[PDB]
Amino acid sequence: MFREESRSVPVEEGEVYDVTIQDIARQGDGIARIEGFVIFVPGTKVGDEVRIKVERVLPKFAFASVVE
Repeated sequence: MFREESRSVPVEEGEVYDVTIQDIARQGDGIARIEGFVIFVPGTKVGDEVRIKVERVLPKFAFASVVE
């Protein structure tokens, strides 16, 4: 981009959100796509509504786990 990225992202490392697993990648990774940003929550189900702890975030995708 010609414009610098402000890095204004939805999620940061160490956060928790009440998300619904809308999609799943073939392996068991729940895809929480917030505005298009793909957060992987391994070990979930389609339609599963859980509090995910976003452990860490990468420039292309985020990792989170279910803390019930």
